[PDB]
Amino acid sequence: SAPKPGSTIPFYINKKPLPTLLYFGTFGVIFSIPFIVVKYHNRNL
Amino acid sequence: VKAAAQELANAKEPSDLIGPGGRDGEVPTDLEQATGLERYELLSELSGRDAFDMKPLDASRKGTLTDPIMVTSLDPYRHIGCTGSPSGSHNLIWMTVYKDKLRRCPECGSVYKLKFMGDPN
Amino acid sequence: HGVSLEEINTKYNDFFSNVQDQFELQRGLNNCFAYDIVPSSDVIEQALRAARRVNDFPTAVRIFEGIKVKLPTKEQYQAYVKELKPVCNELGIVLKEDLF
Amino acid sequence: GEAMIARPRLVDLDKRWGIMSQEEKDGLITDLYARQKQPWTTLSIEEKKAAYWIAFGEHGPRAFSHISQKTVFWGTVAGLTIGVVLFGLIRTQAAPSPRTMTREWQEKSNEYMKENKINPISGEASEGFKGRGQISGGIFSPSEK
Amino acid sequence: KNTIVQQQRFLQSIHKPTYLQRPGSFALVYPYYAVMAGLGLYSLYASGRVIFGKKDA
Amino acid sequence: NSWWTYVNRWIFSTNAKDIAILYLLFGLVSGIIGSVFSFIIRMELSAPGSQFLSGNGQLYNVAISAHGILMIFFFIIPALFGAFGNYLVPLMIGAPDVAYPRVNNFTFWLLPPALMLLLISALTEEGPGGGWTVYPPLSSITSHSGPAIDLAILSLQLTGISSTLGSVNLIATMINMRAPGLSLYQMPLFAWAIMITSILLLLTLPVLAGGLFMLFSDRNLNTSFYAPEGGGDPVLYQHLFWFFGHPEVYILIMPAFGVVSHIIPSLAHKPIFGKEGMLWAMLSIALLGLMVWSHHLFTVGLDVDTRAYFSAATMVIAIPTGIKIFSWLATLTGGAIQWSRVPMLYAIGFLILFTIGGLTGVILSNSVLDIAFHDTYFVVAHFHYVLSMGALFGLCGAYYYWSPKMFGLMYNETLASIQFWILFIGVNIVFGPQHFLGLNGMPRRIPDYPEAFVGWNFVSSIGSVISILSLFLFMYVMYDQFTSNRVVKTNPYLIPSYFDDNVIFVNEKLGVAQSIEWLLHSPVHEHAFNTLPTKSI
Amino acid sequence: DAPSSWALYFQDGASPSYLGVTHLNDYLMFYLTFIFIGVIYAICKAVIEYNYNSHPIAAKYTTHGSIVEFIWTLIPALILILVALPSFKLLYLLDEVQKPSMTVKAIGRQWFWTYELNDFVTNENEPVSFDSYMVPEEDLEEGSLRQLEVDNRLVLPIDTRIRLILTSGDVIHSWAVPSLGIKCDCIPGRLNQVSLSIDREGLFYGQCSELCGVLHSSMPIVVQGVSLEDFLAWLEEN
Amino acid sequence: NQRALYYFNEHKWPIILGTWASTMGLSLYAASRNRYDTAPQKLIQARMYAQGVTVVVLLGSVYLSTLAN
Amino acid sequence: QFTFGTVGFDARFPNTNQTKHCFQSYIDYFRCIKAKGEDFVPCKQFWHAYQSLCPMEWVERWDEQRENGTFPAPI
Amino acid sequence: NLSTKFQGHPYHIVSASPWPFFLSVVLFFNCLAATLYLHGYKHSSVFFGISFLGLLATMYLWFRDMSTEANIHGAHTKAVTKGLKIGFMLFLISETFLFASIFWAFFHSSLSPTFELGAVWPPVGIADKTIDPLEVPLLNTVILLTSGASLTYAHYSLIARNRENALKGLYMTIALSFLFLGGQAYEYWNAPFTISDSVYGASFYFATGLHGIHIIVGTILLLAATYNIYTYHLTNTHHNGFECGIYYWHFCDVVWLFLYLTIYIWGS
Amino acid sequence: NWLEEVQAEEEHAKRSSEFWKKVTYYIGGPALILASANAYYIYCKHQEHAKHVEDTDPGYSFENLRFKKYPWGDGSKTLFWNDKVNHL
Amino acid sequence: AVGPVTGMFKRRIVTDFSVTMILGTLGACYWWFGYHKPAARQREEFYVKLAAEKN
Ligand code: HEA
Ligand code: HEA
Ligand SMILES: CCCCCCCCCCCCCCCC(=O)OC[C@H](COP(=O)(O)OCCN)OC(=O)CCCCCCCCCCCCCCC
Ligand SMILES: CCCCCCCCCCCCCCCC(=O)OC[C@H](COP(=O)(O)OCCN)OC(=O)CCCCCCCCCCCCCCC
Ligand code: CUA
Ligand SMILES: [Ca+2]
Ligand SMILES: [Cu+2]
Ligand SMILES: [Mg+2]
Ligand SMILES: [Zn+2]
Repeated sequence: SAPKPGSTIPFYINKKPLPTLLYFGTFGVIFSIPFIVVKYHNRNL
Repeated sequence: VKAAAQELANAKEPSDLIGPGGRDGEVPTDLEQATGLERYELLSELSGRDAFDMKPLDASRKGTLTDPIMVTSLDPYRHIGCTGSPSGSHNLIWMTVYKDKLRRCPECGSVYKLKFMGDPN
Repeated sequence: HGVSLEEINTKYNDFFSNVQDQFELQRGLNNCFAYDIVPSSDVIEQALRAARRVNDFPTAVRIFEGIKVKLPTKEQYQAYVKELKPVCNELGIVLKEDLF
Repeated sequence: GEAMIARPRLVDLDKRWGIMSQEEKDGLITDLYARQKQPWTTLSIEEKKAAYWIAFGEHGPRAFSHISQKTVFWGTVAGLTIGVVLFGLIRTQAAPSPRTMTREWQEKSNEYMKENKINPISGEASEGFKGRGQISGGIFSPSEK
Repeated sequence: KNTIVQQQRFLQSIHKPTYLQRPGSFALVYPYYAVMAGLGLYSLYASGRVIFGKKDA
Repeated sequence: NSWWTYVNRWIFSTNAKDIAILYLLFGLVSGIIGSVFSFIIRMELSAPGSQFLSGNGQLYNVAISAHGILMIFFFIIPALFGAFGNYLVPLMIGAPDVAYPRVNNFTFWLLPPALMLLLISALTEEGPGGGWTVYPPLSSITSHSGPAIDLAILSLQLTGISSTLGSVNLIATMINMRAPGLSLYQMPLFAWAIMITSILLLLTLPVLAGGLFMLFSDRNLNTSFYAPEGGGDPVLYQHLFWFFGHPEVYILIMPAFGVVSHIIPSLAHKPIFGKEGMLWAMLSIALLGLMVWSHHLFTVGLDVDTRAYFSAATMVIAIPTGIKIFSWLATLTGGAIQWSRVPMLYAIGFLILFTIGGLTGVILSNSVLDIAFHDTYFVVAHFHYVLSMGALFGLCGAYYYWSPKMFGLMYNETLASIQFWILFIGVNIVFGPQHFLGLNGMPRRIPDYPEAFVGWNFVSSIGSVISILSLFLFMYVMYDQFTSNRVVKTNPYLIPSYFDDNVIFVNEKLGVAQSIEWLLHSPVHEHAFNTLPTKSI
Repeated sequence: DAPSSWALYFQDGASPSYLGVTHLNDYLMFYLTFIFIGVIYAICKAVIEYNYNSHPIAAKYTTHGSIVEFIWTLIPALILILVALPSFKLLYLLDEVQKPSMTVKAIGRQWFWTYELNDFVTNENEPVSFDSYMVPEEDLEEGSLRQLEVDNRLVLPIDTRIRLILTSGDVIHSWAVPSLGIKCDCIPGRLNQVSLSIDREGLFYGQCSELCGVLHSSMPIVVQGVSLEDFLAWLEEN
Repeated sequence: NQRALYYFNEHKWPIILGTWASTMGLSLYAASRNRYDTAPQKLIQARMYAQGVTVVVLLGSVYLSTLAN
Repeated sequence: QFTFGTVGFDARFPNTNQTKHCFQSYIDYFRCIKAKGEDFVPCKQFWHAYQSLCPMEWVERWDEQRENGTFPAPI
Repeated sequence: NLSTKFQGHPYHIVSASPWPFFLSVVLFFNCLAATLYLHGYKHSSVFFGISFLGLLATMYLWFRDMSTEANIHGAHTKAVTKGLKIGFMLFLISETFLFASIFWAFFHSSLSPTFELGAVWPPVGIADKTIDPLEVPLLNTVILLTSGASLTYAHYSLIARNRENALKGLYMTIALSFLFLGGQAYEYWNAPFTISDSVYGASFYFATGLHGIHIIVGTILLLAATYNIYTYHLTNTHHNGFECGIYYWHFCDVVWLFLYLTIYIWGS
Repeated sequence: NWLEEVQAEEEHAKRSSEFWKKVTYYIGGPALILASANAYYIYCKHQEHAKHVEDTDPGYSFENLRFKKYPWGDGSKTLFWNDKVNHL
Repeated sequence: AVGPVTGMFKRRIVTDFSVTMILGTLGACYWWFGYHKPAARQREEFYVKLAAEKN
């Protein structure tokens, strides 16, 4: 087991066309979780 | 001692390092129920040689183009941290001693050369 | 705390007197112009002679470049270059500021 | 190497060095090294220029990436402007302000604090008190009309 | 009664990962995987129940 | 099948350096949520009255508590002490890998369930409503009558388990598995900082664990530790918690000290000034960080002598820390400085902001003065100006310094500089006016305020908005780093000396460095160090 | 006495316990401003004068020092001693016990204070007690201070030592008035003691400084100093 | 005497702590003179001796304190 | 009509904490009245001492407890 | 040359180990199930028990791998058997600091009794219904003290290459530990005060339960050690799993000594 | 060489193990039985029981606190509750 | 021979230290003699004026 690393080990794959949507979409959900919490705390008022 | 050295000498692969075994009724000693790296270390220590290469660098003397300091390794490189004349001369500098090439310190000018005590391929 | 600065000057003069390796000369110069002291004109004499011996013109120019950089005032640098002018003519080295 | 090199091989080497082949570079450097063993008094000025450029050049090991500070400044300015505009845009999506945020109420409070002697040293109940008091002014005091 | 050396030599003929090296080890692993899967499936539903406060009835 | 290989590599892994990336990414993910919660808080607190939250107080309390817990327990410690404490120490000291390779993996994998538990807690009927330091009487069954604050305690206990079990193998690694010839006293300063933080964590975490479990039992098993009705004292919890609370505000910062100490000399081309002095200053700060904990309880009403002593032993800490600052200054005077590099920018920006924060801290160490600032916005200004400026900046500097080694790709420089400048300006404007607000006497943890505290809050909200744009820019630059294909050399921070030639340097001086990690290939190998490095005895 | 608009420093107050805190703060700031300016200037100047393009040659052989370190370790110690001496003299002077002439109780309930005086108990047999409730916004008198006004405000005489005893019934509260420089914590089960002495004849506002749940922002405190005759009349009214 | 005897039970805790520490130290010092005894092995015997002496002195103190007539 | 007078400094409780002052005053007053007689004038002093400090929300509880006999004190 | 076929450093290289990803999940299950149960959610008692069984199973599966690697792979060289002691010493230090929190709570609640407790540490009423320290506690401390001598006898007999005596000593030590646990349980079941009774009981039970858990762990460790001995696995010079239990037992002994000195005699 | 050191170490171990066996068989034994006899004697000395006292200063406001009902049993019982010594 | 030239680092360091100390002292002195003393004077004047007016 003596390979040469390929200069990439980021826990996933990145390309331009399709994966860019997934990378920046997953960023939206984490950015929106607290808004979901706030909205759910103000439904029975 | 002689038995240990003879046993160590005649062995081809790591799978051949197995002790004779103990006997029922008495606790077994390390010399008879040790396998793998543990047995390797035990036999090397008994034989008087060193199992692993962990000798610090040779601080005494200064290297020269016609008389370099020999750094032994099992690989075509070995990282060494030079400090220079009797330890404390200049600031510590790390470096890598490539195969078949002379590594000259950029501060004290000492010369180191590699000794490949290993298997080429 | 150890050696003064006058003994440093003498030691580096002695070292520059006898050297026959480009790497040796370059590392000696690197370690010399870092001690807060600019050596006297004799040390520069020896350094230029050594550079001539090892056949490295770029170092012969870089020595004067470093002298100019380290000195604080222009008048001192002008005096330095004036003192070493005849050697510059003899060996044929050309100062950076004149080359371009 | 007792013979000089042709002039065109060394002119303005700074720009030409960018585009070349390893063979040509190696040949040029080895020729220069060979011709540097003769006494320097016989070297041409262009040869000295080329040798200095090759040795203490601005390429190879010492060629650093350049950052245009003008771009950094303009980017920061644009970011600040966008931030301010966004804050202003999401400020107009809130609830109506209280009833005590009116210039008339602020003036009434300023006049009322003088009767009760509040801050009677360097405040609203001082001797001259040419200051502002509780009138934050600006959009914080939209005088009702 | 000392089979230590014999089994020491025998078990070194297997190149499988250390948690499957011993013979007959799948029986103690796969049922465990199934049990953990069931527990996690229940745990998701339990958390969902907790969020919307309600006790089964 | 690639699925099996992927699962083996990333889930059933035992490689020390391949777990650090997981720590870093999870820390970033938690930090995003923390920052968004802070943005909500600061947008609510802009103008007087109920602006955005429809006249809700419990929701705001939940917001502040969750923000504090998320950004102090799940963001800085895992992304700084763990992400960079595992990747560099084995390399820096010259060891194959951590002493216990799978205990580290177990320690990491306790975080995701803890975060999920905290989120479930925040989503229950009420949620944690007592700030990031839950207090006994307000956080007993009488007020929070639901399964909301129980989960938030189990999450903290799980995080404590992870920290106290991951801080043991580091010590066992730096004591027993050093390279031949290298002694303990000669270890790099970053390793010493990591060792000291590990010692502090190991010593202090279990006390908080016990206190939190006592509080948890006081709600369910009918114990009466913190109930004045049964015979307890509600002030005991303060002692037990703050015996750990302070030794945790030094655990957060010290890795930043190490990172700056390793960033300055590398880009200043001069060795650090007085290494032994810095080591002894760090040791003294660590030792003196345990004998001063009650200075958070000046208004509770302790006897005079206790207040006098605890105020006398708090100012002393300012002597050693100060030394460190001077040393870094002494390092800048003399050496060539490349100030345009992003790591140097962050290192320089760290000093000014941290010294301002420390001076502000020294302001409110006296017992007499503390009555005019306790539970006001001056404390908020002080501790934010220290944490979000000395720890966050240290983290960003460490990332921008060591990213090419971990990932093997080079980021953009213009965008990094723009992000740094935006963050600097935004945070400074955010935390400037809070000083005046605290000075004028405005309490903290109030969604609404009197009518005269409007201007400064309205000013600070703008900066709070700008910082989020800075975060967006950081996300974009991190993305662009991964999909640019910009190879990086072995040791990018090596430049020829003044007299070194361009060919002699290339063919005779390459492969040199002042630290081991810069000798290995840019995407460091998996099984590095077949034969250990050696040092002169 | 009350917060101002765009204010920077403290607000005007009147109390012997408040005249010391501000003076000590000014004295300490005198020392701290010099250090702040010096450090920032040194940090900024060390970079402009040693940048790469001006100082290519590094002084890598100077990483030591034995007289500089001593001064580093010594001067801050002197600064700390100089700042500390008053900070202890004032503390011990302030904590001593005078001869109080009146007593009050400030029980901090959930979202409203309960004031009580029992000293004047005599054949009258009417110990005085009342509760302070924040006035709602709609009920505000014209020109009043929103979020800082109460229907019933504590009334005390001026130039007379007063001893305040503080406790609570539900959770940890805090009685805090900056104008008079008072801040103490009401913990359920123990009685905290504080000394107080009004100096001027005015109104002083404050708010609680320890969160108590959902209405931590609606527990204002109002103290009114009045002459002796006015205090006697007010007491006779109740 | 009847005075030192009353003193004994007047302060019985500091004597117990002192004798435990003294036995620990004395045993540890005495045992540090042999060859085939690892450090934990040496400390273990000191722990045992200290516990035994502490127990016996505790029983003695409990017996002595009874004279409260 | 109204004369300013209250409890002065006491050496036993100099610290800020005064939790024990009210308890001690209460117990001492009740022991005082138990002995001698209810008409003893000096005894009355303790009365004031335990009325100027106790929040008056505890005195009622203590009296109610002492009614049946569950008071956690000798008297 | 056989050296070239081995590795250069003595340290250990591990692989796979899928258990760490499962122990954390089981802990999450345990925490959630406990939270649900304490508040009385329907169909939430079997969940807790199954989660606990899963935890025990995963821990056993983990600890099997270490034995497999140490007794067959032969990867426990002279240096790898020193970190396994340093880590245990650090863990013991951590537990020692944890055990001081409860003592701090007890001392704070005892030195300065509140008024509602009668101003005397033993709360009025509860003073007359305490437990005599000249009773079962004395037998328990004597048993725990004489267990150490048996343990040392077993260890030394093992070192001297003797089998019968080592097994006999381990048998006596385990039996005495069981007897101590039984006595403690008996004393628990015959106390006239519950946990929710003032702070005295809430501290006594809290301080004793932790010691009970620690001694149970120690007993399990000794059982594992004796089973390993009986199979002809442990040698005379390499018995790390035994020296790692001796320290735990003696630390428990010392902690019990301190606990009995403080709580039983002083605070009563 | 090796044999001499091993033999000496084994001899020392044997002697010390014999000493500790003697200690644990001749000192740790009698004390155990004596303590057990003392415990039995003191237990028998007060085997009167009759621990049923009611209304004699009951409750005291700090015994049998019920902040939250227990989950096991009816809802107001402890874990090791005993109906023979514990009274309400 | 122009002789060795030395003593450059010390001059620069001393100059920087001197200017830094001068600036710090100037700032502190301005703070203490430009804000504190006028405020104390104003407070004393107000109190004495009130006391005189009381008559
Ligand atoms: C990384 C985090 C961090 C760090 C490093 C510090 C460092 C310090 N902190 Fe603080 N602190 C917090 C995080 C931190 N703190 C938090 C989060 C809270 C709030 C907790 C809560 O909400 O309850 C808090 C609250 C807090 C309080 C409580 C006030 C109150 O609530 O009433 C006090 C009291 O003294 C204090 C003091 C100090 C001091 C003296 C230092 C010192 O370490 C500072 C050292 C630095 C310097 C001294 C400046 C540099 C030195 C020189 C330039 C030399 C010259 C200096 C002199 C001559 C003095 N801080
Ligand atoms: C590390 C700790 C930390 C950090 C970073 C922050 C960041 C911020 N905090 Fe806060 N805060 C606390 C710790 C922190 N805080 C604590 C402990 C409390 C007390 C809670 C309580 O009272 O109980 C508190 C309370 C608190 C209050 C008081 C609320 C109240 O009392 O009512 C406010 C008010 O505005 C506030 C605002 C902010 C803002 C606007 C930011 C940010 O906008 C600052 C700028 C930072 C960013 C924009 C993040 C950028 C992130 C990156 C760039 C990622 C880098 C990652 C890698 C390189 C891997 N926070
Ligand atoms: C509340 C606080 C307690 C929480 C519970 C913690 C429990 C785990 C504690 C750590 C114990 C193991 C550490 C040493 C490992 C080691 O070093 O093992 C190294 C040895 C190596 O063998 P060798 O080299 O001697 O073989 C030499 C051959 N020639 O392998 C073992 O013998 C494995 C032993 C496994 C059993 C250990 C005990 C397991 C825990 C029991 C309690 C479980 C219930 C807990 C309930 C909470
Ligand atoms: C577990 C890990 C803890 C870590 C922190 C340390 C805390 C201290 C140690 C643990 C508590 C010991 C209590 C004393 C034991 C005892 O024996 O209690 C005795 C008492 C009974 O007495 P009685 O009144 O019936 O006697 C009457 C005599 N006539 O039982 C109890 O009331 C209940 C105690 C057990 C409750 C268990 C609930 C567990 C919930 C989940 C916990 C979290 C799990 C997830 C963790 C990641
Ligand atoms: Cu009462 Cu906040
Ligand atoms: Ca608002
Ligand atoms: Cu602190
Ligand atoms: Mg407070
Ligand atoms: Zn060297």
